[PDB]
Amino acid sequence: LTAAGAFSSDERAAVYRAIETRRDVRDEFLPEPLSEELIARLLGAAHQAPSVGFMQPWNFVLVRQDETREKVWQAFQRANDEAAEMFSGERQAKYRSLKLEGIRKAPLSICVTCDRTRGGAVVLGRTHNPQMDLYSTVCAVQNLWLAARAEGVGVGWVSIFHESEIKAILGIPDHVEIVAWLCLGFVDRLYQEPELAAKGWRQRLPLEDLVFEEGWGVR
Amino acid sequence: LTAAGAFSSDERAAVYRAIETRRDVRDEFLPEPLSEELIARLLGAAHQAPSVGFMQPWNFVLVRQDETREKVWQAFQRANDEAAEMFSGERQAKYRSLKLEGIRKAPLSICVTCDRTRGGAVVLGRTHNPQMDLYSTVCAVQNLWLAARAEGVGVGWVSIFHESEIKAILGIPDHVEIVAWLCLGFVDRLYQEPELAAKGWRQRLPLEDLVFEEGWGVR
Ligand SMILES: Cc1cc2c(cc1C)N(C[C@H](O)[C@H](O)[C@H](O)COP(=O)(O)O)c1[nH]c(=O)[nH]c(=O)c1N2
Ligand SMILES: Cc1cc2c(cc1C)N(C[C@H](O)[C@H](O)[C@H](O)COP(=O)(O)O)c1[nH]c(=O)[nH]c(=O)c1N2
Repeated sequence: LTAAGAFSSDERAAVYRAIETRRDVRDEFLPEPLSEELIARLLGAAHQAPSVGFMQPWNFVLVRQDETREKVWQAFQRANDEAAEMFSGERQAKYRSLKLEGIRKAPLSICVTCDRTRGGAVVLGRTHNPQMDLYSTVCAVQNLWLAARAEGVGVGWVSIFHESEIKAILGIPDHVEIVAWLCLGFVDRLYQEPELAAKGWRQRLPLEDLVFEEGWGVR
Repeated sequence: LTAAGAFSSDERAAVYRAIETRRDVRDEFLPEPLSEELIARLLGAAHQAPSVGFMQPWNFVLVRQDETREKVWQAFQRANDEAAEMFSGERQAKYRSLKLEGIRKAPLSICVTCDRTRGGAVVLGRTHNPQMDLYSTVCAVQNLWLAARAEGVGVGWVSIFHESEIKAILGIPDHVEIVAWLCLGFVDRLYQEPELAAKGWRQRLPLEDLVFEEGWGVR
């Protein structure tokens, strides 16, 4: 141990800045590839996330080739067609008009998975609450996302697709689970608020009535 | 949109410092209570996390009272011993020596929840996994975890308990689910590396072993 620790005003501002400015990026990806050194720093961030029992259940399968990004994209559509069919009248139109991935456009894609049996037979956290290993994995992702914003790299989480297909296309064991598919690529333009809000799909909720005092539903 | 690019060297360094020094703090929480202005910032960070279909499924229940922390600490006890009994040998006595919560010590606790039904009948980005909603909530948590470090606020995740027992305490309805119970409080010091690694319970896996290329198992 050592060092108390409030950051300086400048450091504090930067952290907040990464937090207040990252976005899910679908259509503004740049073709320029990321250096091996950059990717390492982004995965290095991810790897420094907390994880239940410190089992560090994650794996990152990097995807860089056209054949693969084509099969996955095909896997997206199909899934997205089904999704669309869940909305009627007006909404559907809107849904079917949104951009929900840039699988093809983005140079690098990362498939972050969770090994449901990493470590031993028992473990902390993951005792009566199995989800924790997965939750640990999502933290990994959030970290990547922020470090990415910092690096001027765009990131997009795509979740519209049958896991089995993606697992098959990547040859992932069934004892292993996909937490997230991430599209990555530099970006020079960013929405100043959630795109999904801008395109009028859903607004930002007022935090003030999402916060309770000492007991559920108590303001 | 709006023009955008990488952070400056200085800023970039700040972001990585939060990602690099935050710890699950258990036993070194300080007594002073977080000012209201501070809390709003942390909650603001979490609220600026992404969320499938921009559904924003979270709710935060602030727990500042002793009777509440007492009860929860107890729920923790029950579950933790039960957990303990899943080990044997030095490993059990080992476990039984790890401080795995600061419920009674941290001046503030936050129960981060996930409304499983918010976002209408059928939300965007979901169906090809109904847990993306929970996942989203985690991102909120991780953002809170990171901002807090910059705020010089230690945070620890406590998952060791039977959810229903915690839901009863705070009266959390059925459609909502607990994703995390976070103990917050100012710290005066941090472990330079993960504490479980310091206590020889488990080490940092070598990141190179986890990174694959194009397909599972391929290095
Ligand atoms: C777990 C999870 C999964 C997804 C998302 C998010 C999260 C948290 N998001 C991005 C989502 O739509 C986005 O967070 C909101 O629209 C607001 O984004 P930003 O505030 O700009 O990050 C998303 N976006 C998209 O275009 N296709 C997808 O399949 C998903 N899936
Ligand atoms: C989803 C999830 C859930 C838990 C944790 C983490 C995560 C990601 N951790 C914290 C964990 O023990 C910690 O990550 C490791 O000790 C090392 O990571 P740090 O870098 O120190 O945070 C944790 N710690 C603890 O004392 N009791 C608990 O119930 C849990 N549960």
